[PDB]
Amino acid sequence: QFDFRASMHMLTSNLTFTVYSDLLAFVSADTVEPINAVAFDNMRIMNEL
Amino acid sequence: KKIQYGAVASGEKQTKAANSIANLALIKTVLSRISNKYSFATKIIRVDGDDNYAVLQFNTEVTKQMVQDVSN
Repeated sequence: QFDFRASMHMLTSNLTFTVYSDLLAFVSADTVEPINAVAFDNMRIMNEL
Repeated sequence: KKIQYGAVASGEKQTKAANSIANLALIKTVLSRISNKYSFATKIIRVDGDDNYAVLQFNTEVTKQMVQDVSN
């Protein structure tokens, strides 16, 4: 039987989101000058003349 | 008819090596006025008479808005 007073339900959610997908489209990276580029140690790669 | 014409035409001797100087001095002045709106690093400029190209390398990725507003 369809009871109207016992079948009402209060559905709760949020008001406002803003959903993003591509997160690395916000950063803006850049390389240092390639003659001064350091390896895992302190010294630079391709240093010997 | 005798028409005044103070400009540069072909058929001279220097017109293959002095037209290539006037391009590399004109496209160097335009790429210095466009760098007030963007930040790049000019990789190559190559001139052949009056047809040339220049490869600009940007910081962030190139989008559809940075192509329409560099051309303008």
